[PDB]
Amino acid sequence: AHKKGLGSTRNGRDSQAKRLGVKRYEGQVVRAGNILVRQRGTRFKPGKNVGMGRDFTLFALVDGVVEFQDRGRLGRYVHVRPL
Amino acid sequence: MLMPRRMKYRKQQRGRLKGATKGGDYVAFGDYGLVALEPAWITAQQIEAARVAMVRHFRRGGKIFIRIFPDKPYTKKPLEVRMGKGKGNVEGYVAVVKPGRVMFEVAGVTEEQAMEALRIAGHKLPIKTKIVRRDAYDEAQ
Amino acid sequence: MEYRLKAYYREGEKPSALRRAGKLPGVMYNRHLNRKVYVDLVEFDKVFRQASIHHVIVLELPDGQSLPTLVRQVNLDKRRRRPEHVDFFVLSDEPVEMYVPLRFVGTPAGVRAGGVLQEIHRDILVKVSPRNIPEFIEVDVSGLEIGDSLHASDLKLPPGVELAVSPEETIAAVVPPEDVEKLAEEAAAEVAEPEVIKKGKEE
Amino acid sequence: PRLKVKLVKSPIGYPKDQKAALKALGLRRLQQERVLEDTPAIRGNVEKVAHLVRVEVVE
Amino acid sequence: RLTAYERRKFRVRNRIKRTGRLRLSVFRSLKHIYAQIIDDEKGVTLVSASSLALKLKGNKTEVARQVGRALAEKALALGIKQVAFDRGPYKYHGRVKALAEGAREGGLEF
RNA sequence: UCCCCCGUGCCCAUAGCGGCGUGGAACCACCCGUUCCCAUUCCGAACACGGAAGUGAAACGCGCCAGCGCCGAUGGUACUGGGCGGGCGACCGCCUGGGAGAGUAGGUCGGUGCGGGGGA
RNA sequence: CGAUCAACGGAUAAAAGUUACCCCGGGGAUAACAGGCUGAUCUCCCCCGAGCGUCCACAGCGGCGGGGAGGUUUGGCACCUCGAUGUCGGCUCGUCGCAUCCUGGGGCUGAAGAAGGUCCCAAGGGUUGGGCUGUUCGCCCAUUAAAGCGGCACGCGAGCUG
RNA sequence: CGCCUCCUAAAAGGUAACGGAGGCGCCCAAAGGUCCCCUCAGGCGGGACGGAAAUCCGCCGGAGAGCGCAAGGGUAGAAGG
RNA sequence: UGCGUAAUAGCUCACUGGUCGAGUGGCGCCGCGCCGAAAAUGAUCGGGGCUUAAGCCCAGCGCCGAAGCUGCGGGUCUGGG
RNA sequence: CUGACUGGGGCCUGUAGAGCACUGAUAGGGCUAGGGGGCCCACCAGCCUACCAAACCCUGUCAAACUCCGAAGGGUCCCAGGUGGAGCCUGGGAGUGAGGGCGCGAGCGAUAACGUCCGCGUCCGAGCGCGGGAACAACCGAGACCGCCAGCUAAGGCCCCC
Ligand SMILES: NC(=[NH2+])NCCC[C@H](N)C(=O)O
Ligand SMILES: [Mg+2]
Ligand SMILES: [Mg+2]
Ligand SMILES: [Mg+2]
Ligand SMILES: [Mg+2]
Ligand SMILES: [Mg+2]
Ligand SMILES: [Mg+2]
Ligand SMILES: [Mg+2]
Ligand SMILES: [Mg+2]
Ligand SMILES: [Mg+2]
Ligand SMILES: [Mg+2]
Ligand SMILES: [Mg+2]
Ligand SMILES: [Mg+2]
Ligand SMILES: [Mg+2]
Ligand SMILES: [Mg+2]
Ligand SMILES: [Mg+2]
Ligand SMILES: [Mg+2]
Ligand SMILES: [Mg+2]
Ligand SMILES: [Mg+2]
Ligand SMILES: [Mg+2]
Ligand SMILES: [Mg+2]
Ligand SMILES: [Mg+2]
Ligand SMILES: [Mg+2]
Ligand SMILES: [Mg+2]
Ligand SMILES: [Mg+2]
Ligand SMILES: [Mg+2]
Ligand SMILES: [Mg+2]
Ligand SMILES: [Mg+2]
Ligand SMILES: [Mg+2]
Ligand SMILES: [Mg+2]
Ligand SMILES: [Mg+2]
Ligand SMILES: [Mg+2]
Ligand SMILES: [Mg+2]
Ligand SMILES: [Mg+2]
Ligand SMILES: [Mg+2]
Ligand SMILES: [Mg+2]
Ligand SMILES: [Mg+2]
Ligand SMILES: [Mg+2]
Ligand SMILES: [Mg+2]
Ligand SMILES: [Mg+2]
Ligand SMILES: [Mg+2]
Ligand SMILES: [Mg+2]
Ligand SMILES: [Mg+2]
Ligand SMILES: [Mg+2]
Ligand SMILES: [Mg+2]
Ligand SMILES: [Mg+2]
Ligand SMILES: [Mg+2]
Ligand SMILES: [Mg+2]
Ligand SMILES: [Mg+2]
Ligand SMILES: [Mg+2]
Ligand SMILES: [Mg+2]
Ligand SMILES: [Mg+2]
Ligand SMILES: [Mg+2]
Ligand SMILES: [Mg+2]
Ligand SMILES: [Mg+2]
Ligand SMILES: [Mg+2]
Ligand SMILES: [Mg+2]
Ligand SMILES: [Mg+2]
Ligand SMILES: [Mg+2]
Ligand SMILES: [Mg+2]
Ligand SMILES: [Mg+2]
Ligand SMILES: [Mg+2]
Ligand SMILES: [Mg+2]
Ligand SMILES: [Mg+2]
Ligand SMILES: [Mg+2]
Ligand SMILES: [Mg+2]
Ligand SMILES: [Mg+2]
Ligand SMILES: [Mg+2]
Ligand SMILES: [Mg+2]
Ligand SMILES: [Mg+2]
Ligand SMILES: [Mg+2]
Ligand SMILES: [Mg+2]
Ligand SMILES: [Mg+2]
Ligand SMILES: [Mg+2]
Ligand SMILES: [Mg+2]
Ligand SMILES: [Mg+2]
Ligand SMILES: [Mg+2]
Ligand SMILES: [Mg+2]
Ligand SMILES: [Mg+2]
Ligand SMILES: [Mg+2]
Ligand SMILES: [Mg+2]
Ligand SMILES: [Mg+2]
Ligand SMILES: [Mg+2]
Ligand SMILES: [Mg+2]
Ligand SMILES: [Mg+2]
Ligand SMILES: [Mg+2]
Ligand SMILES: [Mg+2]
Ligand SMILES: [Mg+2]
Ligand SMILES: [Mg+2]
Ligand SMILES: [Mg+2]
Ligand SMILES: [Mg+2]
Ligand SMILES: [Mg+2]
Ligand SMILES: [Mg+2]
Ligand SMILES: [Mg+2]
Ligand SMILES: [Mg+2]
Ligand SMILES: [Mg+2]
Ligand SMILES: [Mg+2]
Ligand SMILES: [Mg+2]
Ligand SMILES: [Mg+2]
Ligand SMILES: [Mg+2]
Ligand SMILES: [Mg+2]
Ligand SMILES: [Mg+2]
Ligand SMILES: [Mg+2]
Ligand SMILES: [Mg+2]
Ligand SMILES: [Mg+2]
Ligand SMILES: [Mg+2]
Ligand SMILES: [Mg+2]
Ligand SMILES: [Mg+2]
Ligand SMILES: [Mg+2]
Ligand SMILES: [Mg+2]
Ligand SMILES: [Mg+2]
Ligand SMILES: [Mg+2]
Ligand SMILES: [Mg+2]
Ligand SMILES: [Mg+2]
Ligand SMILES: [Mg+2]
Ligand SMILES: [Mg+2]
Ligand SMILES: [Mg+2]
Ligand SMILES: [Mg+2]
Ligand SMILES: [Mg+2]
Ligand SMILES: [Mg+2]
Ligand SMILES: [Mg+2]
Ligand SMILES: [Mg+2]
Ligand SMILES: [Mg+2]
Ligand SMILES: [Mg+2]
Ligand SMILES: [Mg+2]
Ligand SMILES: [Mg+2]
Ligand SMILES: [Mg+2]
Ligand SMILES: [Mg+2]
Ligand SMILES: [Mg+2]
Ligand SMILES: [Mg+2]
Ligand SMILES: [Mg+2]
Ligand SMILES: [Mg+2]
Ligand SMILES: [Mg+2]
Ligand SMILES: [Mg+2]
Ligand SMILES: [Mg+2]
Ligand SMILES: [Mg+2]
Ligand SMILES: [Mg+2]
Ligand SMILES: [Mg+2]
Ligand SMILES: [Mg+2]
Ligand SMILES: [Mg+2]
Ligand SMILES: [Mg+2]
Ligand SMILES: [Mg+2]
Ligand SMILES: [Mg+2]
Ligand SMILES: [Mg+2]
Ligand SMILES: [Mg+2]
Ligand SMILES: [Mg+2]
Ligand SMILES: [Mg+2]
Ligand SMILES: [Mg+2]
Ligand SMILES: [Mg+2]
Ligand SMILES: [Mg+2]
Ligand SMILES: [Mg+2]
Ligand SMILES: [Mg+2]
Ligand SMILES: [Mg+2]
Ligand SMILES: [Mg+2]
Ligand SMILES: [Mg+2]
Ligand SMILES: [Mg+2]
Ligand SMILES: [Mg+2]
Ligand SMILES: [Mg+2]
Ligand SMILES: [Mg+2]
Ligand SMILES: [Mg+2]
Ligand SMILES: [Mg+2]
Ligand SMILES: [Mg+2]
Ligand SMILES: [Mg+2]
Ligand SMILES: [Mg+2]
Ligand SMILES: [Mg+2]
Ligand SMILES: [Mg+2]
Ligand SMILES: [Mg+2]
Ligand SMILES: [Mg+2]
Ligand SMILES: [Mg+2]
Ligand SMILES: [Mg+2]
Ligand SMILES: [Mg+2]
Ligand SMILES: [Mg+2]
Ligand SMILES: [Mg+2]
Ligand SMILES: [Mg+2]
Ligand SMILES: [Mg+2]
Ligand SMILES: [Mg+2]
Ligand SMILES: [Mg+2]
Ligand SMILES: [Mg+2]
Ligand SMILES: [Mg+2]
Ligand SMILES: [Mg+2]
Ligand SMILES: [Mg+2]
Ligand SMILES: [Mg+2]
Ligand SMILES: [Mg+2]
Ligand SMILES: [Mg+2]
Ligand SMILES: [Mg+2]
Ligand SMILES: [Mg+2]
Ligand SMILES: [Mg+2]
Ligand SMILES: [Mg+2]
Ligand SMILES: [Mg+2]
Ligand SMILES: [Mg+2]
Ligand SMILES: [Mg+2]
Ligand SMILES: [Mg+2]
Ligand SMILES: [Mg+2]
Ligand SMILES: [Mg+2]
Ligand SMILES: [Mg+2]
Ligand SMILES: [Mg+2]
Ligand SMILES: [Mg+2]
Ligand SMILES: [Mg+2]
Ligand SMILES: [Mg+2]
Ligand SMILES: [Mg+2]
Ligand SMILES: [Mg+2]
Ligand SMILES: [Mg+2]
Ligand SMILES: [Mg+2]
Ligand SMILES: [Mg+2]
Ligand SMILES: [Mg+2]
Ligand SMILES: [Mg+2]
Ligand SMILES: [Mg+2]
Ligand SMILES: [Mg+2]
Ligand SMILES: [Mg+2]
Ligand SMILES: [Mg+2]
Ligand SMILES: [Mg+2]
Ligand SMILES: [Mg+2]
Ligand SMILES: [Mg+2]
Ligand SMILES: [Mg+2]
Ligand SMILES: [Mg+2]
Ligand SMILES: [Mg+2]
Ligand SMILES: [Mg+2]
Repeated sequence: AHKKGLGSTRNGRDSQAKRLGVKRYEGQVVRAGNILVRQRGTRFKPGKNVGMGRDFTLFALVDGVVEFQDRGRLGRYVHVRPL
Repeated sequence: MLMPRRMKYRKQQRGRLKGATKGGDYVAFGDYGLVALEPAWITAQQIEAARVAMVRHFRRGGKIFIRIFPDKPYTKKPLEVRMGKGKGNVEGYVAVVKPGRVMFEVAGVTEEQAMEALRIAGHKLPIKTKIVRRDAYDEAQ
Repeated sequence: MEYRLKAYYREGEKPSALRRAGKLPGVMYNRHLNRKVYVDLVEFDKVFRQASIHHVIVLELPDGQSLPTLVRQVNLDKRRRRPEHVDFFVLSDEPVEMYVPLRFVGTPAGVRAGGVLQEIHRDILVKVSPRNIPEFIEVDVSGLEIGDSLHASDLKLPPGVELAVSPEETIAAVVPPEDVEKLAEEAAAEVAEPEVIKKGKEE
Repeated sequence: PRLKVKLVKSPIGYPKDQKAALKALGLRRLQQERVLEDTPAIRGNVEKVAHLVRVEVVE
Repeated sequence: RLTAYERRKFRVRNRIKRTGRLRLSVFRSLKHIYAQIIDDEKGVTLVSASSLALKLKGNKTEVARQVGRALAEKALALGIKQVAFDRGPYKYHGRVKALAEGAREGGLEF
């Protein structure tokens, strides 16, 4: 019977989710190498005993305890307090 | 009739209609107002019929303030098509209106003139309405 | 004039209980005091519709005290268009910012020509002594045509009262009226379709 | 003191975490009564299922 | 609006304090030169030396060098050895450089 | 331990903008030079060196002022975890716990650690 | 190092159509009929009263807009039925709804009379014969008080036609 | 039809529809490493040819510029020159 | 002010005089109802039938009511004796 | 003894709401480049505008792909309660990979569908066993080991059917 023609959608695309965010929260015991934050750019900055990778990934340089610090206009920092 | 001159996006999701009006709940300009008593998408056609009805009752004189604007695109699929194949086409524009919103205000006109013009205007809208007069409460806002 | 209003003290009563008993909840404050009050709604409404942040309201309290206040803020229930809470600002001896009613004297020549006087500001914000509060401020608008305007820089202020807004702020204007003769112009006025802001490689 | 907790309304149809709260209190049949110590951790589960339960202070 | 001076200083010193060493900060006025060895974890100065405090002679470059030796001698008697040089807003050159060379002659390790 | 200054941190504008005033003994700066080190896509402006006649004009430091900026309650409301009702619906209420944002009152022309020089 | 193995976890090194001559296994997991849910569309009824009607908003009309009802249209959905629920139109036989075509009773009229217009009540009965076309419908001829519209699986193929 | 960005996504992560919008299948021998130096867009005023916009000067101007290319995050106390 | 004439005239509203002798006219909000309300086999709130209810709103006391809970007896498994 | 769940403590978050500081939208007024038009002019300027109107300002608003703000909650770690047909490790055996209704949060649809597609929860599925809802998988009540001519209640009821 009378079925009308249709168009289509120029959309339908999206990329895979990237599983970003903080991975260890303040007060968690971590080992050297433990990734602490996954992020685009420096939403968090590396503090004491924390390195940063080429993709802004924050990881622990020593065994210890994660600590967060908000320094106002200077940004938010992730530290690792040695045990 | 009213619609945005430009926009960032052609089509908007539908959203909800919960709650009292966000702002625009007090008489801000004229002497009398027409307040929405229930929520709705008010169409640009409805606003223009409401405006013309007040202009025609005034003949010459007075001032109408339209305090809602239809910026929300209204979408409808072409007739006799099935579900799917993308979002419908924009057929018109609506203003979201929630209870307590002052949609129109009038000034420069007698009380009897305003009462009657706001009444005829209210008959063109898909919702119940109230006529109000500027108050000290309005002024203290 | 000088209005009076009985006020009462409240500690942990719930606002919805007070409002269900016909009482408007409120607060009293200045740099020295802050007290939770309530007034009677029908009593407050009788006074406020006249006094209205413009004129002084004296609060008679149950401890015998009486305090001269300005209504500083009225919170309205947006659904029902009803006051739900009042702020009473207890006046001291220093000056105070406040709104003094504007009073437009005379009929504009524009209004005679068919125009409409748009009272943009119906009061004006001002620093004045709480022993100096004028009833109003007259403004002659009889020389305004369509479309002239008046600003706060044209306010002839009484003595003791200093303007607390920018002198460039518009207070009144006389605008053209609604005209049915314009309708057919606006009806047969085609307005082109909305443009959508270019996104991506085309901008 | 202690809490006497009586299950008086069935958890059928209620979210599973409320069913777990009853298991943490040891309440498994209707009209069952348990006398539990009054600590903040036991009290948090009693309050969680307060709409199912009848409480009394005892001892 | 930061100045080129303040930007140069922040930039040089952030990089220094990243390495976690005690910093040898150097302030060079038109007349005098000054040095502090600073623990940035405690925000605390450990040993000082300057021309003004040693009431030192004429030629600013040799004065700077003697300031460095003086700082070294007092530093070692406290156990300090390794350090990071903080030229701050100045080029590594002349007076600052002399003070650094003078610190190294005295056994400060950097 | 108190006051001034010079370094250098911390809190992250209650610390800022603007206006006004103030300081050169000391310190700092401008300053005096461009031989020497070093330097300018040109320029001793900057960077750098050697100085010491002058000036606190610029900068900096220290006061005062609330026009701006920044901060900002109390009260009440929105919203809501959990618990219940109502409406054919769009949606609307009650209980208990939590509770903004805007705005009002008001606050602010910074506070503090360490070392160094000077002063009493 | 050689991949638009881009159908991008990439069947072969190497591949297109057609079937109304079709066949088997399955599915009401999925379409066409009919029902159902829905009611956009459809049909009908209202609200507002701009403006028409010489005069006069409302005899008769009703700009722009607003609210419903029905479930006869075209669809949406895919819920019973694909181990079968025969599908248009006609004939025959009815029966029901009423939003009434006629006949009966009314109000208003821009109702002199006669004849109309419009709305209200009313479903008892009645509602013709032909030309065309498969037609339903529609147009036309000749009449008529009138030549109503819909539902019943677009009523009725274990009743006929085809 | 694989991949990237945003939204839908209900403040962890994840989350569908033939839902709403865009991009990729490259590039760079510097557009890479390090050291040193430098700071934007924009507004106003001034300046031959010279203009809305070329280059010059002054004041204001915390980031609205820039970062090869979509979008987002990030960023001058540099990732920009 | 309404009704009328092409206009006219009119009767009249607003209006003021007298009689009468105490209330009258106009908004607005709340509870419960009225109309708006037409569809196809025979109707109906489940039926009968119900009106200071056997309806609706507020406040109570008692009872009825399941294979839920208790009492009594039994089985089986698990845990402890 | 590590579990679901719960107490306290820390950290992470950008939704509800709100807001307009950014990106856009936006009504009116003010101020004001640029145009339209009007006197005056070509000799290059000048005045006037109830015209359209950028920027800016005021008042008042809008936003999934806006955010100067921003909850309730949610997540995760630590310590504590929690002995449960809890949890963890290794290995044997599967079945399932057509879901469905309802509540709430959205998208799609038409602020349609016993519609459709996700999220949190629930029940049916497998509790078409039991009471209530006239009847009725998923609404209310409640998790049926067996027996009793015993008692108390739940939702719902207590004029008669009952
Ligand atoms: N935590 C709460 N009480 N939430 C209530 C949510 C709002 C609710 N629907 C009401 O209006 O009553
Ligand atoms: Mg069909
Ligand atoms: Mg179709
Ligand atoms: Mg396409
Ligand atoms: Mg898409
Ligand atoms: Mg793809
Ligand atoms: Mg993914
Ligand atoms: Mg996805
Ligand atoms: Mg993604
Ligand atoms: Mg995170
Ligand atoms: Mg690296
Ligand atoms: Mg890199
Ligand atoms: Mg901390
Ligand atoms: Mg630390
Ligand atoms: Mg939607
Ligand atoms: Mg609509
Ligand atoms: Mg739509
Ligand atoms: Mg679609
Ligand atoms: Mg659509
Ligand atoms: Mg429309
Ligand atoms: Mg609204
Ligand atoms: Mg209406
Ligand atoms: Mg406001
Ligand atoms: Mg009132
Ligand atoms: Mg591009
Ligand atoms: Mg229950
Ligand atoms: Mg149970
Ligand atoms: Mg239940
Ligand atoms: Mg729960
Ligand atoms: Mg939970
Ligand atoms: Mg039980
Ligand atoms: Mg109880
Ligand atoms: Mg200092
Ligand atoms: Mg410190
Ligand atoms: Mg000033
Ligand atoms: Mg100064
Ligand atoms: Mg001096
Ligand atoms: Mg001197
Ligand atoms: Mg030379
Ligand atoms: Mg020489
Ligand atoms: Mg020089
Ligand atoms: Mg120099
Ligand atoms: Mg000299
Ligand atoms: Mg000076
Ligand atoms: Mg001076
Ligand atoms: Mg300096
Ligand atoms: Mg002060
Ligand atoms: Mg803050
Ligand atoms: Mg605030
Ligand atoms: Mg509060
Ligand atoms: Mg809730
Ligand atoms: Mg609903
Ligand atoms: Mg609450
Ligand atoms: Mg509370
Ligand atoms: Mg909030
Ligand atoms: Mg606040
Ligand atoms: Mg300040
Ligand atoms: Mg300091
Ligand atoms: Mg000191
Ligand atoms: Mg000292
Ligand atoms: Mg492609
Ligand atoms: Mg494939
Ligand atoms: Mg292939
Ligand atoms: Mg690929
Ligand atoms: Mg894949
Ligand atoms: Mg292969
Ligand atoms: Mg192959
Ligand atoms: Mg081969
Ligand atoms: Mg092939
Ligand atoms: Mg073949
Ligand atoms: Mg053939
Ligand atoms: Mg064929
Ligand atoms: Mg053939
Ligand atoms: Mg054949
Ligand atoms: Mg054959
Ligand atoms: Mg053949
Ligand atoms: Mg064959
Ligand atoms: Mg077959
Ligand atoms: Mg087969
Ligand atoms: Mg078969
Ligand atoms: Mg399938
Ligand atoms: Mg089908
Ligand atoms: Mg079909
Ligand atoms: Mg079919
Ligand atoms: Mg059929
Ligand atoms: Mg069908
Ligand atoms: Mg059937
Ligand atoms: Mg239906
Ligand atoms: Mg309908
Ligand atoms: Mg319907
Ligand atoms: Mg329709
Ligand atoms: Mg109707
Ligand atoms: Mg009418
Ligand atoms: Mg006419
Ligand atoms: Mg007439
Ligand atoms: Mg007319
Ligand atoms: Mg009519
Ligand atoms: Mg119409
Ligand atoms: Mg409609
Ligand atoms: Mg309709
Ligand atoms: Mg039907
Ligand atoms: Mg049908
Ligand atoms: Mg129906
Ligand atoms: Mg269909
Ligand atoms: Mg159909
Ligand atoms: Mg279909
Ligand atoms: Mg089916
Ligand atoms: Mg389905
Ligand atoms: Mg079939
Ligand atoms: Mg068979
Ligand atoms: Mg069969
Ligand atoms: Mg058969
Ligand atoms: Mg029939
Ligand atoms: Mg009838
Ligand atoms: Mg008839
Ligand atoms: Mg008749
Ligand atoms: Mg006649
Ligand atoms: Mg007749
Ligand atoms: Mg008739
Ligand atoms: Mg009638
Ligand atoms: Mg009949
Ligand atoms: Mg009959
Ligand atoms: Mg008939
Ligand atoms: Mg015929
Ligand atoms: Mg024939
Ligand atoms: Mg013939
Ligand atoms: Mg025939
Ligand atoms: Mg025919
Ligand atoms: Mg035909
Ligand atoms: Mg024809
Ligand atoms: Mg005849
Ligand atoms: Mg007849
Ligand atoms: Mg039929
Ligand atoms: Mg049909
Ligand atoms: Mg059909
Ligand atoms: Mg049939
Ligand atoms: Mg038929
Ligand atoms: Mg048949
Ligand atoms: Mg047959
Ligand atoms: Mg047949
Ligand atoms: Mg048959
Ligand atoms: Mg048959
Ligand atoms: Mg038969
Ligand atoms: Mg045949
Ligand atoms: Mg034959
Ligand atoms: Mg997401
Ligand atoms: Mg998201
Ligand atoms: Mg998320
Ligand atoms: Mg994960
Ligand atoms: Mg597709
Ligand atoms: Mg593409
Ligand atoms: Mg290069
Ligand atoms: Mg510039
Ligand atoms: Mg210029
Ligand atoms: Mg020129
Ligand atoms: Mg230029
Ligand atoms: Mg940028
Ligand atoms: Mg009715
Ligand atoms: Mg009674
Ligand atoms: Mg029983
Ligand atoms: Mg049992
Ligand atoms: Mg026995
Ligand atoms: Mg037993
Ligand atoms: Mg047993
Ligand atoms: Mg067992
Ligand atoms: Mg344990
Ligand atoms: Mg654990
Ligand atoms: Mg917990
Ligand atoms: Mg929102
Ligand atoms: Mg904005
Ligand atoms: Mg604002
Ligand atoms: Mg919204
Ligand atoms: Mg919003
Ligand atoms: Mg969003
Ligand atoms: Mg948002
Ligand atoms: Mg603010
Ligand atoms: Mg804040
Ligand atoms: Mg939280
Ligand atoms: Mg979430
Ligand atoms: Mg938590
Ligand atoms: Mg969890
Ligand atoms: Mg926590
Ligand atoms: Mg434990
Ligand atoms: Mg189990
Ligand atoms: Mg298990
Ligand atoms: Mg086996
Ligand atoms: Mg399997
Ligand atoms: Mg399977
Ligand atoms: Mg499968
Ligand atoms: Mg599946
Ligand atoms: Mg399926
Ligand atoms: Mg599903
Ligand atoms: Mg499931
Ligand atoms: Mg069902
Ligand atoms: Mg649902
Ligand atoms: Mg509900
Ligand atoms: Mg939904
Ligand atoms: Mg969605
Ligand atoms: Mg609708
Ligand atoms: Mg479904
Ligand atoms: Mg649904
Ligand atoms: Mg839905
Ligand atoms: Mg489900
Ligand atoms: Mg199954
Ligand atoms: Mg069940
Ligand atoms: Mg189950
Ligand atoms: Mg069964
Ligand atoms: Mg049964
Ligand atoms: Mg049942
Ligand atoms: Mg039943
Ligand atoms: Mg029954
Ligand atoms: Mg059942
Ligand atoms: Mg059992
Ligand atoms: Mg009993
Ligand atoms: Mg009961
Ligand atoms: Mg009954
Ligand atoms: Mg009985």
